[PDB]
Amino acid sequence: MGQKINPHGFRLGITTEWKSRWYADKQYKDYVKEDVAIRKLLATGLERAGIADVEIERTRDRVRVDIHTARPGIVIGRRGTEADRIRADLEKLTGKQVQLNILEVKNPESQAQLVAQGVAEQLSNRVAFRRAMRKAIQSAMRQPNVKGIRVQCSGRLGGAEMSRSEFYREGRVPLHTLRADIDYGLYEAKTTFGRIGVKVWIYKGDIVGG
Amino acid sequence: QRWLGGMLTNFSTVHKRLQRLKELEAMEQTGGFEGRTKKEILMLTREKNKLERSLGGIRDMQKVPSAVWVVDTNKEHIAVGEARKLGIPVIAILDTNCDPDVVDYPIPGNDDAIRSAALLTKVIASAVAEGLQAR
Amino acid sequence: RGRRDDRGGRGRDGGDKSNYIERVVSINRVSKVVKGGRRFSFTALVIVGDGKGMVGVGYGKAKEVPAAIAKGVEEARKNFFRVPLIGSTITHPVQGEAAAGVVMLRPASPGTGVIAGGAARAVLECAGVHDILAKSLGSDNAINVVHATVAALKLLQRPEEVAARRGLPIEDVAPAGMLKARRESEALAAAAAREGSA
RNA sequence: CGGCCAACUACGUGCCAGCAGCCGCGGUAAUACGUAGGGUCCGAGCGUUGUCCGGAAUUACUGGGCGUAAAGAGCUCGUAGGUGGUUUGUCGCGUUGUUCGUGAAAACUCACAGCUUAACUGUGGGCGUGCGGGCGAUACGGGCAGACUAGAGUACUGCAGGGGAGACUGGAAUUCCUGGUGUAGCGGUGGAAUGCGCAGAUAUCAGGAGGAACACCGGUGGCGAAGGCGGGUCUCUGGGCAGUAACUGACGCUGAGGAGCGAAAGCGUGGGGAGCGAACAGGAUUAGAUACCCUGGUAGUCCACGCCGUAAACGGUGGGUACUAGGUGUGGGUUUCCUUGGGAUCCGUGCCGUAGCUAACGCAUUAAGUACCCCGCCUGGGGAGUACGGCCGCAAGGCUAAAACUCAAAGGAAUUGACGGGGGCCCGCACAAGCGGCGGAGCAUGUGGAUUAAUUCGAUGCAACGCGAAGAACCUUAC
RNA sequence: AGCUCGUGUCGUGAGAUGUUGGGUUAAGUCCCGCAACGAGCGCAACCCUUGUCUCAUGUUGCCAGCACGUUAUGGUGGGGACUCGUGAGAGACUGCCGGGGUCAACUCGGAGGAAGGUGGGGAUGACGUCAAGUCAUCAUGCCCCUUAUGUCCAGGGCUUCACACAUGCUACAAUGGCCGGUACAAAGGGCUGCGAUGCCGUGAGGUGGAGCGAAUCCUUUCAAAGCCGGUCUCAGUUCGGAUCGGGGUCUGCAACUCGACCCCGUGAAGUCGGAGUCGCUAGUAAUCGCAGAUCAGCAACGCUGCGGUGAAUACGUUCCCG
Repeated sequence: MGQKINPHGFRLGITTEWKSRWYADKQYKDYVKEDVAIRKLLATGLERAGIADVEIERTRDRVRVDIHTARPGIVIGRRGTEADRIRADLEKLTGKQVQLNILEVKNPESQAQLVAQGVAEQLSNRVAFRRAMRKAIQSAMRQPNVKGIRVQCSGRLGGAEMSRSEFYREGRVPLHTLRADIDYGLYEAKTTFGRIGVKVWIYKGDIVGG
Repeated sequence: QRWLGGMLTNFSTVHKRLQRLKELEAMEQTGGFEGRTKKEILMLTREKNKLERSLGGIRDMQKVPSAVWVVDTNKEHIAVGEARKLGIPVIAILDTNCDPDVVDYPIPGNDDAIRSAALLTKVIASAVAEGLQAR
Repeated sequence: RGRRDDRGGRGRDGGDKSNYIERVVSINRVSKVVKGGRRFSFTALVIVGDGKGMVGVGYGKAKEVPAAIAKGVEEARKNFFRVPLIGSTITHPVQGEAAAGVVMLRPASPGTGVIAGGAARAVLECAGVHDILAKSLGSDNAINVVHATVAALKLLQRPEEVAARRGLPIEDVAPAGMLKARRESEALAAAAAREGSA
């Protein structure tokens, strides 16, 4: 319908960096398999925690798993108790040893992934969806330094039978411009009536910064 | 040059064009011309060209005025209806084909002659300067 | 208009002066056919006013319901309208017409209550009246009966204004019962006002 | 316990069983069906059905309407009726003031008393909106008796006009006829064919007959009450307008029923019959034309004498009257000024435009504006301007005019779209200009269908069918 | 090439206006007007590749000027000159001149230049449509199975066939077939992989392992159509290869149902294809080979790419289609 390519996959050569970074000849399928099982292992407890980014640098078979989140304090509970448990399970599930770096984003409401987190987690929690979005925004519109936003919500909105898509915005979000620095995040709400897939575009600025 | 529809009733939008015109002239005293692409420089030459050639008085206004002086109530009908709508009194020149009920404090006369019209402009401009002297 | 009860840890709800009385009369989704389907928008007929007897009439167009209500609030805010009274009644029987809206607004003795249909009941409950007797003849609508009621309140005038138009010393303009009601209403204005000063 | 309309959740059946006052709820996640919890509203009751008033300004006296929504008789003349300019007098019938009589009791309303309270009952007022008698008033309506000239009508001087009827006559054109000249086609169409020709057509020239219609002037123009009216001339006759004010002195307006006029088609009797032409043939088109298009063609169209009475008889706007900014055309006529030009005026007919009005479009001194007088007419859509009955008619039919029943609408104006074998302007291998193919042959793949124990499952206009498969011997793999 | 919004105005209202008008554009591109003034998502631009040059640049790549090879060639000492490889940079902007333009946008010609006017091609799909597709990629609400609708294995099927459609490939021959000689690519692929010289076969291939995780080694120094020569003489043929028989090789536990390839024979339809219909406007069409992914093997004539040789025509919007 809207045949819109994932813009983090449309600027992954130009502005947005890769999330996983190594070099691999004849070891690549194994590094893919470990990358997948690591991201499944970091889905659940960190999606409780407020995860945004999961980068995996990979040096000579050590591993370096780095996570950008919005609360160092739920990811790091008691020191080593909440960190070294998921870290140690990453050390056992992989056949390797894990150096887990955990870091905070300076503003959670201007990460598109974290905006999709807070919006969809509100939308599972029986709030008004036009109020959620509309408050998804107002906040982020701001606050830093953030020249667009565009929120779309499809699915059983309000528990209705029809799957109505909604489309709210403010400012400038140019997708066809490649010097855009757009963050994109889709996260999917889980109501009892079903799943409300939320897409958030956030246009930070014109800046190439090449 | 041309009466833009909605200057008085809509001041909150046409004031933004003025601050953009200030940022344009303040980036003309800056001197950034060669560092940008010349299509953007000629485009800002069109923005300063049209926006300065068509907007000269509200450059000094800023302040949603208390009185409006109108030449030719017939042709500039938009200014007289907008000026009536806010409650601002209307001072005008009225030929034989102008409705005097829309103008509170008129000065009747021909507007087609540059001597007569321009002389009445001298009347009320000297009147405003006479207001400025004792203030 | 749902999910309004909320507590926010944000900057401000911006509650401030002019706590006026605001009534939303009707909302009908307004559709528009375009190429490939229908575009639903929303109209909210907003009545605002204070209990002195100043009335607004606003008409909100937006594709969200509280957005249309807020735009009707700002539009009636832009356009107020003074209604003359006697005590908390109306002066004299009028009929207003807004092109099909007929409304008869007749005064009554106090204590009777605002008897009117829901649009006229809205415009008169926001206003400074407490005891009048209206009826909405014709047009069976909300917009035309609100706008017809406001035209009916434009056909109102003071007893004093009438005396002034005719250059006659009051007494000589009213009859006497209504002058006595002026004495009653200004007397209770004096009692509640001087209880307001202390 | 959807919405109105105070009051919601689960289970059970999933276009069934049922619900419902209307809108409408039931197609395996119903707050609308059935049961449960729970809530709401009433309470010795609470729901249903029926009948009436209300809401219904929806028969509108108070208190509605008629350009297009239902609704202005086709148009006039006029009987009863309704309505009436200016002014003096008189009567006191309408109107009004006041007093008397009466409007039984009960009820109703106000106060009070009585029953433990209340309903209930009683006492005393008011109500009894009216009617009759006496006395008073005279502005307004009316009656009578008068007076007036602005409305109305008449006389006089002009003026414009397809107003009407009768009579006589004019030319161009079409058709036929006789006679020339003269040959093989003419006619007709989107393209053709029936058709007329080769026996002398069409073509052209001369003459003759006969009928009808009036080119140009001639149009947003004139006249008529409305239909309607244009070759000319003559005869008879109708209305209008202006000017003077000579006369009469309110004689005005409207008008239920009523009489008269009333396009076209049609009808009767008698004429006439060129062109056009229903019906009626043939031809063609087409699936099929009982149609459009073609060739022929009778009633009719024409005149005389009568019928009939209908129309988008339309300005979709009843008639009269007074008033309410203007601007510009054109038709008829009077006058002041420049000296035909301009002004002013009375009557007419158009275009634009304020105020005001209207649902909107629009109207807007030629009102759909502001008011008065009289008439017609409307009361949801169908059923139906139909039946029954009567009246008129030679007939066709017209006029007058229902009910059962049924529907939850049928309508008016404007808005956004889509659409058009509407208009304009544009583009694309869209056509044209080319080149190479597919459709026929053999095979390779995929699908339909039929098979099968199984032929796993998906994808069927463009946008499914060398597609999910970037690899079916076993594995894959679902059968 | 459009789709909207904010604020103002217009309207009782749905709504309008803006976004219509005059001109211009590949384009709501852009100017000039106009009760509108602005913004936003699109269009354009930013990015990749192709076209020219400059600077940097020397092995595994080039070889001019040098030296040495003799057999076989940059083969080897050597060299930055030419390529080429990949980094940075310049360069196309109606910038420069002539004419139309309302002295505005823009359009017709000229110069310079490798390139001229979005140079060529990509990547890039606005608001929405179609209850389009997919509960079999995955995720999933609800309903169903739980002694089977789970799961394990052998065998079979997904390949059946009187048919009908659809996309392709090989053809119907002389611009051709067959034999001999000979010249020129681009890109790619490679670990329990790619596998050379040599030897055994007619040939698939066998034996063997040089050498390479690869600008080096291997895919032969890479092609085929091309060119030179000979033969065939218009024919159901020296065209055409379907089919069928015999004989093999390789992969795999296993080629029966059901693999590909080679050898010998066999030698059918088919003589340019009815109505209809499809693709394509320049390195395009047409034709010629090459590589890749999937893969032990292959139904590959498929798909994705790479290069070779290379045309005709466009008068122009009447007609069909959007």
